[PDB]
Amino acid sequence: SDMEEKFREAFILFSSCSDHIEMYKFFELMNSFGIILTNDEKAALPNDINMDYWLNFAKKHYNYEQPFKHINNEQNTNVQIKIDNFLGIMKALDTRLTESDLNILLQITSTLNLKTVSQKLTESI
Amino acid sequence: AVTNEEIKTASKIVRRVSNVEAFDKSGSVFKGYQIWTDISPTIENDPNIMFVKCVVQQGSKKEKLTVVQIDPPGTGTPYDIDPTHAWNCNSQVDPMSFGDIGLLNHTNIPCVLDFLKHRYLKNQIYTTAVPLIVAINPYKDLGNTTNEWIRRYRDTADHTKLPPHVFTCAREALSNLHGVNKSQTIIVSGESGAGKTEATKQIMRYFASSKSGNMDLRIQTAIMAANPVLEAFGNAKTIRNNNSSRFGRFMQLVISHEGGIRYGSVVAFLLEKSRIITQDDNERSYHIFYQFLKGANSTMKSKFGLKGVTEYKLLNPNSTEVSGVDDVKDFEEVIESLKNMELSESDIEVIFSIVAGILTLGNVRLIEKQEAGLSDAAAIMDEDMGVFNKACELMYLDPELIKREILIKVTVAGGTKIEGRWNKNDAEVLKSSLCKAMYEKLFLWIIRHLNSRIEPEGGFKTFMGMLDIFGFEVFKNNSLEQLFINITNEMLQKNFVDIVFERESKLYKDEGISTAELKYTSNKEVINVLCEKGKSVLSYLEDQCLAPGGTDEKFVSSCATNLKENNKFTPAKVASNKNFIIQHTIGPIQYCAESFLLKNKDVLRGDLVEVIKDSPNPIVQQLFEGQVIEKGKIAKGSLIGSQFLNQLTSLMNLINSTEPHFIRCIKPNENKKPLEWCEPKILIQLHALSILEALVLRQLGYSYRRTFEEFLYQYKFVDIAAAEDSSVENQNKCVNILKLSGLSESMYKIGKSMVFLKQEGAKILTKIQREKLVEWENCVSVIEAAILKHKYKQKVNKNIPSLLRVQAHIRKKMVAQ
Amino acid sequence: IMFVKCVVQQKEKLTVVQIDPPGTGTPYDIDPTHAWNCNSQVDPM
Ligand SMILES: Nc1ncnc2c1ncn2[C@@H]1O[C@H](COP(=O)(O)OP(=O)(O)O)[C@@H](O)[C@H]1O
Ligand code: VO4
Ligand SMILES: [Mg+2]
Repeated sequence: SDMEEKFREAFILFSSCSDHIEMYKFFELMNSFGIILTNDEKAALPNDINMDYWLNFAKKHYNYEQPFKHINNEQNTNVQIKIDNFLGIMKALDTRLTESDLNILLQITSTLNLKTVSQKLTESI
Repeated sequence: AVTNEEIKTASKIVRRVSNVEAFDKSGSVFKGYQIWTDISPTIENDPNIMFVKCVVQQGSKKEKLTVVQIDPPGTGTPYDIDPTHAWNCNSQVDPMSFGDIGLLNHTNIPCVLDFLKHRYLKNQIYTTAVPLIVAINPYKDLGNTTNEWIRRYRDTADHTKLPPHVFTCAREALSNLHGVNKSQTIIVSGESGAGKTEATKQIMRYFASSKSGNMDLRIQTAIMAANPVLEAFGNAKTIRNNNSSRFGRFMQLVISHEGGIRYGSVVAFLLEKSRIITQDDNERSYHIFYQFLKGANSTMKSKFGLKGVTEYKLLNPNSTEVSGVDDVKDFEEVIESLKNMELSESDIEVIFSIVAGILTLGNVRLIEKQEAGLSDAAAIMDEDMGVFNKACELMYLDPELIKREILIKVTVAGGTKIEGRWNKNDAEVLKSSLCKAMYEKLFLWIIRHLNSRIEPEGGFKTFMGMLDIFGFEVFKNNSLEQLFINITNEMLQKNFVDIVFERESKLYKDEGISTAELKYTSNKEVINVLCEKGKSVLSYLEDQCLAPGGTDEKFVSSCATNLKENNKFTPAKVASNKNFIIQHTIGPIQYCAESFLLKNKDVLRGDLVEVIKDSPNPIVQQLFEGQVIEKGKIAKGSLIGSQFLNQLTSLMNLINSTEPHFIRCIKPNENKKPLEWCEPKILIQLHALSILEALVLRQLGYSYRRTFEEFLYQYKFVDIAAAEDSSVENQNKCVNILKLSGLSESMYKIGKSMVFLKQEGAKILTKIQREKLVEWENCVSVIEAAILKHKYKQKVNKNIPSLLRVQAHIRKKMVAQ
Repeated sequence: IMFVKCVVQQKEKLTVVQIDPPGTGTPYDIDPTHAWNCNSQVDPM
C-alpha cells in the first residue's frame, strides 16, 4: 500500500526481474523516485546491489514530505520555459530516452514550470 | 649527431630582437647580470649546444661587454664579446613554476629553448603556448599517459589547477563539441619521429573513456583494435623513426558528452607503394610482413608454404630485426585486433593468403629471351615456374591470365588489336605494379571493412576530427615519396598559419577590437612553388607524364627555367640535370628526380584489374570495387601525384570548416635517446611549428571569440529568465548574463557580432555555469528516470490480463496436488 | 627522492601542489612542520 510495496515493484522493473541489478540500472532506479547522492556517497555503494540493500537505501535516501525536492531548481521554479526550448536542453543532455520524450510532455499538459512537472511526477509515482 | 645542413638552417634562423639592459642607473655593471650567448668554445666543440649561460664580469666594458661562462661550467676565463650576441635572460623565473611559454619576461630564442630544456629534462614534456601546445618526445613512458591520468583530466573541475598535457587539449576540444555544438579537429604536427602517431592514440584513449558505464562499446572496440593493425600494415621502420607512418590517417568521431565513441570513420591515404618492393639498408618494410613471417602458426607455415624473413626478394634480409620490437608478440595482438574488427577466421586467413601470395610473386625471377623478333622478351624461369603458379593460387587468380598480361604485350589501336611480348625490365615492372596494387587495395579493404561496421547511418553532424600525417623526412637520398610527404607537411602549415594568424588578425579588426597587426612567417611562396596549379613542381611533373616525349631530366629543366625566380626553387649544384632543391620551412631538401615520372605513373593497368575483379574469392573481387578499367594513355585523374593533391585539397577544406586544435610535437635528437637535448634540431622545429611566432597572439588579450548566438547556447543557464526573455535583444541578453554572474568592465568587451572575453574571467563564468549545470544535470536525470520508470509500468499493465491466466491455471494445478 | 618542491595556492594548513618533480597537479594540504623555506631566484651555477 505504502512506499515499501512500491519500491519492490520498481526493482523488478529496472533489474528486469534480476536478483542482482547492474550498478548503472540501480542509479536509474534511485533517480526515478528523487534520489541523488554526492560524489563520495556514490562511491560508498556496494559492488553487487541486491533487493535487500536497495530497500534499506530506499528508506534512508527517499524524500517523503516532498517526494521530488531535486526538481525545484526559486529562480528555475517560478520561471516559464517554452515546450520547444525545454526539449532543446533535453535532446543535448539525454542519457536515456529515444521517443518516450513526447510522452513526458503529455504527462505535464506551451510555457511550463518545474513546480508543475514535480507535482505531476508525484502523482505518477 | 646532427648534419651540417641542419646546422646551416639552425644558425640562420637565430636573430637579435630585444636590447640588453645589464647596466645600473649610475654607470657600472650589476651584481653579475647573466646573458645567453652563441660565442664560447663549448658551442664550437659540440653541436647540441648553441648557447651558453654567461655572466657579465663586475669589471666593465659597456661597448664590448666582459663575460664568464657559468652554464655549462667553463674554465672560468673572462672573455669579451659584442653586445649583438647578448640576449636578455630571466634568472628568478622557475621553469616548472608555470605552463604557458608566454609568461616569461624575455621571450628570445635561447630563453624559450632553456624554458623547454628544464621542462623536458625534469620530465614535463607538455608546455602550452595557447592556442598551440608543445609535446617534446621523451622516448620513454612517463606513465602520464595511463588511465589514472585520463580519469584525472576527465573528472577534474578546474582546468586552471591541471598541468599542460594532450588530455588538457582533448577535454577542451570535447568541451566545445558539446558546449556550442560545433565540429572540432585535433592536428598532430611535427617531423618524422616527433610523436604524432603516439599522441593521436593518447587523445583517442581519452575519448574511449566514458564517465557512465551504459554504452555500446561494440563500435568503440573495432575503432581501437584498428590502430595496431593500421601500424602493422601502414607503418614501417626507417632510419629516422622505427614506427614511421607511410600512410596519412584521418578520423571523424561522434563522442558522448560523458565520454566514449558512438561512431567513427578512419580514412587512410597515400601509402608508400615503393616500401613493399624495395627498402634501403638499415630500413625495414611494413611490420605485418615481418610479423607474419615470424609469428604465423605451423598450419599457415605449410598451407601457404612460408619461408624465412631473409628468403624474400621484397624484404631486406639484413634489416629484418628492430630493437625493442618483438614482431611475434605484436602479431598475437594483431590477430585478436582483426577478430575485434568483426572479421571471421575465414576473412583473416584470406588477408594473409594474399600477403603470402604477394611475397611469393616477388621471389619469381623473370629472364631475357630471343622472342617477339625484337628480342629481350621476358620469360618466367623453369625452376621459378612452380613458385609463380603457387603465388597466383594464393592470391586466388587465374595463373595463366596473370602470366598473359605480364608476358604478352597487348596494345589496341583504333579498332585493330595488336599482340606482342613485354621485355625483361618491363615484365618486372608489371610484376611489381601488381604486388603494389594488391597490398594497397587490401590495406584499404580493411579500412572499408572497418568503416562498414563503425560508420554512422545518416553521416556525421558534430564530429571530432583527428589528423595523423607523415612528418617531414630528410635522408641522404630523397625521392618522389619524400617529395609528397614534405608537401603534406607544408600544406598543413599553410592552413595553420592562415587560421591561427591571418584569420584571427582580420577577425579582431572586423569586430572593431584591435586594429594591430600580427607578425608571422608564412610558407605562401614555398607552398606555391609546389602546389600552385599551372606554375608548380607538382603541375610540371603532370605535364611531363601526360606528354609522350617527356623525360625525368626534361622535368628538372621544365622547373629550373619557369620556377627560376622567387628563390624557393634552387636547382642542385651537383648533377642539376637529375637533381633539385626546395627551400622548405625546415630548410633546403635535395631530391634525386630519378624515376619521378615512373613513380607518379605507377597505378595498375586495366588488363590485370579485370583478372582481380573476376576472382572466385569474394575479398579478392572487393579490392578493385567500382574501379575504372582504363586502357591506353594514363589520364590526369589516374596520375598518383594529381590524385594525391586533389585528395589532400578536399581534406583541408573539411578541416577548415571545423574548429582546429594544434599539437606541436618536437623530436629532441636523432640518436633516439631520452633526456638528450639538441638545441639545433629543436630550434628548427620551434620555427617550423611556429611556436615562437605563436607568442605574438598575446597582443589580442581576449581568449574567447564567439557570436551572441554561440554565447547564448553554451551559456543561458546562469539566468534563464533574462536569457529566454524574448522582448530584450540578443546583444543585450549576453551582457545581462555577465551582469548576474558579476563581472568587472575589463574582463568582457561588446564586439560587433562577436563576444570578446579574456581568459582572466572565462573560467569565472564557466564555474558559475557549472554551479547551475550540476543542479540541472541531476534535475534532468530525475525527470528522465521517472518517465523511464512508467515506460516499464505501462508496458506491464497491458500484460496483467495475460498473467491472470498463468496464475489462475497455477492455482488450478495446486488444487489437483 | 626524499623531498619534492611544492607551492602554496590560497592558514594553519598549506594548499600545496607538487611542482618538482611534476605531479598529478592535485592541491593537497600538509602540516607546516614539514615546510622548509626555499630560495627561488637563486641560480645553482
Ligand atoms: N608521449 C610519448 N611518450 C613516450 N614515447 C613517445 C611518446 N610519443 C612518441 N614516443 C616515442 O617516439 C617513437 C615514435 O613515435 P610516433 O608517434 O610513432 O612518430 P611519428 O609521428 O613519426 O609517426 C615511439 O616509438 C616512442 O618511443
Ligand atoms: O615518421 V612519420 O610517421 O612522422 O612519417
Ligand atoms: Mg606523425
